[PDB]
Amino acid sequence: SRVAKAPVVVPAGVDVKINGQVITIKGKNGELTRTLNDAVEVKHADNTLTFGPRDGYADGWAQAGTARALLNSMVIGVTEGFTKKLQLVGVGYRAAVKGNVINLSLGFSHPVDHQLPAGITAECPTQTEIVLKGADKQVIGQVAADLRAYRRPEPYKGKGVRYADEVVRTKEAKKK
Amino acid sequence: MKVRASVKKLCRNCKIVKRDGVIRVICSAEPKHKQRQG
Amino acid sequence: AKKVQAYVKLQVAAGMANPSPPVGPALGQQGVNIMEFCKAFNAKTDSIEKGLPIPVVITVYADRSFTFVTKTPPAAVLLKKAAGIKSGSGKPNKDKVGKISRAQLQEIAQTKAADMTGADIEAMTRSIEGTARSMGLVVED
Amino acid sequence: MFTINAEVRKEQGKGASRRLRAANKFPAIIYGGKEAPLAIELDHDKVMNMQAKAEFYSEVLTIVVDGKEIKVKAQDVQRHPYKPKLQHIDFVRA
Amino acid sequence: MALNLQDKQAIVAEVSEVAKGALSAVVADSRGVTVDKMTELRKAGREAGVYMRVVRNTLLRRAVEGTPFECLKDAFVGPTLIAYLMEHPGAAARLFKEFAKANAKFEVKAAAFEGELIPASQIDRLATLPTYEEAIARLMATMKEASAGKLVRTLAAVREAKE
RNA sequence: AGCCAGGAUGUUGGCUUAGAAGCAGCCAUCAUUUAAAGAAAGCGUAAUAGCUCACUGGUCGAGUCGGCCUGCGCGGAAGA
Repeated sequence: SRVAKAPVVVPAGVDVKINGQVITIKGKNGELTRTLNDAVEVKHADNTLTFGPRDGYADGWAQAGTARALLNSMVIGVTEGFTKKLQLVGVGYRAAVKGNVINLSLGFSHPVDHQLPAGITAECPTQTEIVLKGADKQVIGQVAADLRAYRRPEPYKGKGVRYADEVVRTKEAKKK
Repeated sequence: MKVRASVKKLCRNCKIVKRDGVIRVICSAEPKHKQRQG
Repeated sequence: AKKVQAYVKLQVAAGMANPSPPVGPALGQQGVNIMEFCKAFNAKTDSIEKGLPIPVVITVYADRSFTFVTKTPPAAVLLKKAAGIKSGSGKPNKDKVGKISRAQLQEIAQTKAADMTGADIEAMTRSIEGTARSMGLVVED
Repeated sequence: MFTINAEVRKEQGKGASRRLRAANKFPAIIYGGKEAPLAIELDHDKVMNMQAKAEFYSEVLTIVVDGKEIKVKAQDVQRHPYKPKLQHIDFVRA
Repeated sequence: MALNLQDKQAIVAEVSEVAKGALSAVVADSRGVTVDKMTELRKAGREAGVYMRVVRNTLLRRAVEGTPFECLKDAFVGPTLIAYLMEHPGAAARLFKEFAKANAKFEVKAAAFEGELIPASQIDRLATLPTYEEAIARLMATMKEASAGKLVRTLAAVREAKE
């Protein structure tokens, strides 16, 4: 239903290596990328990718919508690639990136070097911001969550590693 | 959070999802509305 | 106009400008002096009379003092000088207190010329039609 | 609008009666006039709809036996002790 | 609200401002503020009034489909977000300016003035209307004929031709 | 359902009000501006607030909302 129904359209580029039940997309950037499916029969045909269920599967659609979804972010994956961005709040917090391993400093009694995964790179436009692009939505999302983890944002002064798409509650102390 | 025999959505931004065999309540506004088991 | 930059409205009476006991250190603190809020106020306040409410905006920038531009007063306070009793609410609609009709407060709905979102000169009469009912004052209209 | 059909009950006793409401049907009787009373079974979910409209007790009613129309009035209705469902309805050929 | 009984309402009722319509303007207001109603409604104070309405009814299917009162070429005239405006009393001048000299000052898009009824055409604003009751525009309009239009050239040979 | 916009003006409503200008408060909830905006939902004021809700417009375009009668399951559910 819906998201599933809705076609995916393979932009001018990406090859679409639909091999039986293993789909692979490669283009602009992004070292290919390919995932597996299950109760959804996908069809290339013309200039798009259609997603539907399969007889005898109550998962149908449900498994198909996530299908669309994934592939749809796989196209754009290699296409425009995927964004990111995080910003360190708090005096003494600093990012670095001196390779593909980010070196963070968060008020601990030690540095915190963090090695980037496979197809993911990052830059520190500022001593307190981190932008890491990649074609795999599922991994940038992670690497982000992971970096942040080292020092989430505490609800008092707000210090810590936040995104930008945050909200940061923040409240007052117990009165006197 | 708070584990009660009856979960119930209190707030308007309080959600109710079933992660695993467990019904829980995810209230985005107030953490105090975070609940498990039910 | 734009939206919001800096402005409020706290006062008791024009009979006594820049009150000392009332608001006190609560009459402007972001570019507002307390010994100057009586040199730009009474500059035109003493041009009509003293003893009626006078709220106003407070255009603030970052150049020492400030600048304001007030306008028509509330038609609720005019019930202590142009209507009846000294007070107002207190005894709401539990027993017919004072009583104002079609005649009274008539021209009090004529003082706010430019300040009346009631285009229809006639319809703009329905607006103040309540600035004398916040305490129960049946109209003999 | 009140028009409901049924079938001449082939049985009786609380037996058939409990088998009726069991299969989403229910007993009903039609008496009055110089005509001898008649046993009927109506489809519950249908008539449960009509009994809702406050009009079901005023504007005369009409029955259909093997397609023969009778028309009567909702004389007496037995409801269920604790659930919104019918038990049995009396009908008079008036 | 209400279905057809209410839908038909917003139609004819306001579509009367189309059959017997003075002027006509179609302006979208993406990102409109309250000043939007503190302007066309404010200028209604000491220079207008309840003689103007911009009832955002671009329901198209309601606004457009709801104009059997001859307004052809409009099967196109009713795109996306809209906020039609019409007049009953007064002339058919000014009005265009309330928009032309407002929306030109940011105040959200102005549908680039897609033009409306009266002559019944397309897009490309005019202004040969607001010049009305500004009769003095018909006064100097003679450019003194003999005078000015002369003292501007026939006597420009001295302050611009003696070399 | 998202997403895009607005939600004021009479009004700072007067009031037991130290100061309350919708919201610890009292009694009241009426009338314009409009497509819609309640003296009104919440966060929270030294107090205005900043900033978001009912409700209306736009985008998208086929279904969507919740009760009733029934069948089978989930949590509740810790011990030597």
